[PDB]
Amino acid sequence: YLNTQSNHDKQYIGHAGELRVLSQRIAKNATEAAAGKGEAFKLLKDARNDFEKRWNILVNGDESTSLPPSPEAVKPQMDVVQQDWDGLRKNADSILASEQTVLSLHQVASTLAETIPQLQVEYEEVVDILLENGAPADQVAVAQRQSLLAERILGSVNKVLAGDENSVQAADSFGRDASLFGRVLKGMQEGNAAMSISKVTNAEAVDRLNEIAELFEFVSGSVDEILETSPDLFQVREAANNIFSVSQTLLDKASQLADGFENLAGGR
Repeated sequence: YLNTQSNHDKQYIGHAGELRVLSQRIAKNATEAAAGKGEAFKLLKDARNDFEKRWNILVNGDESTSLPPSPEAVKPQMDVVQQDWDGLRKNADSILASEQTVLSLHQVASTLAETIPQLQVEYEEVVDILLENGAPADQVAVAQRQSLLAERILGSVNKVLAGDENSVQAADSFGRDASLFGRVLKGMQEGNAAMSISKVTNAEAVDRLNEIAELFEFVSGSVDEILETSPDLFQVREAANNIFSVSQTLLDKASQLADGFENLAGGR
């Protein structure tokens, strides 16, 4: 393709041009990766490394084409592209470094979005059971509240995935609501005097409380990873947001570097 006879100017201008393209591509994949899109991690890594390869050619030369370091005329343009690139790269490395956390958290949320509605369904079965078999009104009302509390646990999940200002308290809410839910479940199964929950004894209801309790194993099992690692989700969302802003200024400094090169290639 290119070699030692290849024109030096077109190399400076093409590399600088391609940094414009690569800055958009780093920004698009940084934001999609922060949103859990697993494929975007590879594309982010590749565009980040493409940029680094081209930037190093502009700074130190390309040995394989005997392209020298860039002229000192464009040194001020280079110097300012370098500050933005340093920022772009550090943030994108922060995102790439959290790939497993981000993808594991989204896996947990994906299955939670299936099992929690199933909890809701079986508790409203339990509501119908206790109601229509004349079971005591206090068991009915607890089951009704258990149903709505499962919905509130689910609602905390997306708020965690946002990775915004509120996501870490959404994750505290998830865990507290899940604690109350598990305690009220055991209280319906075994009785709980401290909280005034009567042991349910309708056998059909008891059947569906045991299925509920088995589904709930995954919700309660997910509480630790949500608490521990949801701050990561905020960090990578912040890094992607930084990426976008540095991306836009780098787009402009890169167009000026390209313009400086094209000027030298015409005397100006």
